[PDB]
Amino acid sequence: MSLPEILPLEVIDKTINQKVLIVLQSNREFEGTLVGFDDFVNVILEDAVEWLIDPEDESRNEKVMQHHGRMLLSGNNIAILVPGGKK
Amino acid sequence: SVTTEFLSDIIGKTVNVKLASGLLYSGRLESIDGFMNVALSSATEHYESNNNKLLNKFNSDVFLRGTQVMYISEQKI
Amino acid sequence: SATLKDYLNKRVVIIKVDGECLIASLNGFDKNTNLFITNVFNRKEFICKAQLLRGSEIALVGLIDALAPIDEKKVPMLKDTKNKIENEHVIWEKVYESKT
Amino acid sequence: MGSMLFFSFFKTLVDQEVVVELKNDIEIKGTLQSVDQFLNLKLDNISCTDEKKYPHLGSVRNIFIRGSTVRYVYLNKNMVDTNLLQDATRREVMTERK
Amino acid sequence: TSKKANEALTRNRELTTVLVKNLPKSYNQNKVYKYFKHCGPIIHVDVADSLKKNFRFARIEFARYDGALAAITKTHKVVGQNEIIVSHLTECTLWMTNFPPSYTQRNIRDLLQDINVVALSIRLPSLRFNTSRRFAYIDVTSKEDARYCVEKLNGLKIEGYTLVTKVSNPLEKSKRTDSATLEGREIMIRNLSTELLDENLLRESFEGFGSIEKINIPAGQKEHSFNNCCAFMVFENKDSAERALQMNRSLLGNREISVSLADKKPFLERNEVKRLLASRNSKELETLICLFPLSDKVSPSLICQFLQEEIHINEKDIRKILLVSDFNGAIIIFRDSKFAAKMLMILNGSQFQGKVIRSGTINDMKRYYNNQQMSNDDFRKMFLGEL
Amino acid sequence: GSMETPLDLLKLNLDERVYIKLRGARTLVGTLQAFDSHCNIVLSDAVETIYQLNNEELSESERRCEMVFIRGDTVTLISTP
Amino acid sequence: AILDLAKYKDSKIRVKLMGGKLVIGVLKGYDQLMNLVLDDTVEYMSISKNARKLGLTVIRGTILVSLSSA
Amino acid sequence: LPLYLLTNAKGQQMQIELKNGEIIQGILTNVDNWMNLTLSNVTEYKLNEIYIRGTFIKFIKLQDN
RNA sequence: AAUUUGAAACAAUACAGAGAUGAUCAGCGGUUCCCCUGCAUAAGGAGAACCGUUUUACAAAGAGAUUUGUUUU
Repeated sequence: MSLPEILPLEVIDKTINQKVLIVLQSNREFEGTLVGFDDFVNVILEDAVEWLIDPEDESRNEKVMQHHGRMLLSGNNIAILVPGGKK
Repeated sequence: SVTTEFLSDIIGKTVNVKLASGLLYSGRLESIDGFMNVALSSATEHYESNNNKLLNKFNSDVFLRGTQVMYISEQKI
Repeated sequence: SATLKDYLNKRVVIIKVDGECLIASLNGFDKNTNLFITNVFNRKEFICKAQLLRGSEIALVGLIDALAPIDEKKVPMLKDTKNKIENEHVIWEKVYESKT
Repeated sequence: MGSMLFFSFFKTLVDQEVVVELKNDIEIKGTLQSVDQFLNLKLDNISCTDEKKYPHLGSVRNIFIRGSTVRYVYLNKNMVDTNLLQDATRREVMTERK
Repeated sequence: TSKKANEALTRNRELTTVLVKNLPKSYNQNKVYKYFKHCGPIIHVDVADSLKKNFRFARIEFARYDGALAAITKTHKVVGQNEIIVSHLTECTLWMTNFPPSYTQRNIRDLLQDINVVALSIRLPSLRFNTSRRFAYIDVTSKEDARYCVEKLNGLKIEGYTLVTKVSNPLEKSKRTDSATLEGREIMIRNLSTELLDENLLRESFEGFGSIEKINIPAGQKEHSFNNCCAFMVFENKDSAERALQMNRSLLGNREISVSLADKKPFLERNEVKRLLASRNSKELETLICLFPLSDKVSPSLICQFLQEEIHINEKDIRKILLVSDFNGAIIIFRDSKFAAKMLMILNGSQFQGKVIRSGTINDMKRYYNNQQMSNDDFRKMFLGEL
Repeated sequence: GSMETPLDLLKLNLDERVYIKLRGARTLVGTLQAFDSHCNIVLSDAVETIYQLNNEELSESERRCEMVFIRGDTVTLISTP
Repeated sequence: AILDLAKYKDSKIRVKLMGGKLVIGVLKGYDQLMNLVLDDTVEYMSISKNARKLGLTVIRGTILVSLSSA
Repeated sequence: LPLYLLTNAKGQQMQIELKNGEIIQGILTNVDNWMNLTLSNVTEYKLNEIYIRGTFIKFIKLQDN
């Protein structure tokens, strides 16, 4: 009967090699392919898009940079991980 | 582990290091530690993007506090 | 050793990181300077008696002698521990062109 | 664990007259009485420097200062052996990461 | 009766220890290990240079006798181009005592070197339970070398100390000069008045209990006009001292005295350290620092000597040095908190016995010891599917 | 071979004049006597510089001091003048 | 420790976060460090017009400042 | 002594001002050694329980009692 | 179960290996736990950590209670 549980770090593991959107505490997010992470959820992303986000209108978002290669994004400011990315 | 292997294979490459303050540093990564402290040679300083007004050009190594580091990424541009 | 022992059950002045002074009596403290205090008031209507101040928010405890002497109100109003200026980058580009 | 360096450094300055400048812009002249592992300072016989513009104290002779609120500690050159500081420093960074 | 199965444990030692002679100059401790580890589990390997530095000796202590035998089957094998010899190490062990308190293993190796004797192994005792322990076992390479070391080194004066060098045999051990205290025959009498600090009066007052071997009155008690004085009294047998303890809480003259069996020094130092480790005061603790991690073989004289020769500290700046082997460290108590703080700064990360050591408070020493001990929808769909 | 950490490389600058940029639009220049892994620093013969914005003109003031301890959490970057 | 999330293990909760963000969603799972798995996630910034949809998400336990029923 | 006072404070009315200047008014039901709370019957400035991350507390006004 | 002082720990330091020890770093009563001898179970072996209990010369004074993810913005 009782259908099994989802464990957060396990979801993040299941997101390795998929697209992910990492949203920080500020109005900023990084979309990219998740390469890996460590104990503290420092994340390695590949070919990341960096967005500043407009609170009222999601269209007036600002692409700050197109990254190439890998970046280490420190898990200090990381609020939300969305597997598969935006919409 | 994925992170320590990343640190190993980005020594010597050109990177961008963005602080929490939004300051952006570009140059050659001379050193990095586990705490994301960074040393960079030939660093330029811009706010948010390399395309914005130049704030500083540095002529020796710049050291940056890992506690203040938001990201480090390879530069390929 | 620097403990807040000597200040127990004595009148104290507290500055919180927000930039607010407090007159109080420090009934208790922990090793995170979490202030247990009573008969607190500003600097100047009594707010209360008995509150917990969290150590993270404490900037400064001062030991005072007598409660009167003193009062004040025409002072530039003290700041916070944060130095979130505003458009720091604007200031840095101004400094760049200033050095050009 | 590590740190130690500046903890020991301050233990050498106990009973020296220093000036502590804070993140709030307040400057405090005083006599160093104690320091702890977080570099919290207990100053005796204090007086606000720059100007008593910050009267908020006046009736305060000895203060405890939360280490995390300090911005600067001004000292005199007479008080420090710069050889010990450079040597200790090279040994310490060596220690914290090895 | 308790019996001498000391000869048992010594036979075990020799029996499972081998001497390898004539290894190549290039052979290090590790290569000795690899060559012999097929012989049996190995407890220890020592390597030493020959006199003219043309080859090496090795000592191998095996776990069990079959391993020593297997090692001995390698005699007359060829290593590199060197023909080695493997034999039981026997009647080649010295016991040495009363070298100067500041002698090191290197000093002892060089001592034997000066008379052209190779030392293969120098074994020093743990200071865990007695900080003052000071003797050594030394394995050399031949029975003759042992006899030469006894002839030349026993009675030699080194830094004012009359050296003792013996062919090792524990059954022949000397009776210690403090044996009376160790045997529980020495009482300490405390809270005497100055009027009462008189050997004659004490003999009349205590001799009823048994023959008195000795009375010692610590100097300086009358000269400094003490309120309370102490005296020590050694009786020839334990029964006499025990019965003399009945004078405790009794009246002597016009004073009330305490009488107890004298404690021994290693005991007293450990209680001082126990007192220190549990302390929550601060004037005393702020005058001391800790050094760690250290071998339990390192004596205070070596640490003091280290401070003088390597750190250039004045002898009178050090009040006391105490060992703390339960945290692999040592405590140095200085003359002021500022000097202690400065030594703390200077010493952290320095090298002692070739290893980097750290300094800190007692709680620091304890802490260090304890620490060493794709598509959003797709993902949603799997989970939803389970539901 | 090996791994110089950024801290180790910075300790190569010990006893030399460094430039430090601090939070709150302030910079110091001085001779670096010490630092730890939190970037606490002792500077000798230091010069602080406070930068402010009056409406649309940049203004500055300066302080100078013999010997100054600096809490690491105010430090944003270190380089040479 | 103090709050057993199991009682909250399948209803919509309201979660305030450190940088000002407010998030509402159905609690699917969690750990001891209070990392959370939320479904039907809505992210609000600082009323209703400031709304973004995020779907399935993980909120990092390190920045959580308050939790309640919704 | 302070967290001790919170432990015994279990069941008291309380007002909690957080770092975000919001207010909480409720009846303490549990604290832990890190100062996190859960509180009964709550007003944000409607809820029945609430969990408050101790790092996000500015201070707690207790009852004069 | 605490500190300081009276208060002097003498007697030449050393004087037999982790082969050392006085709760000096212990004995005993219990709880839990890391592996083996082994299919099992069950002797027993290598034990670790927490909690009861068994030890301390006298005096006086003053009185240590701080208790073993908040401080690198």
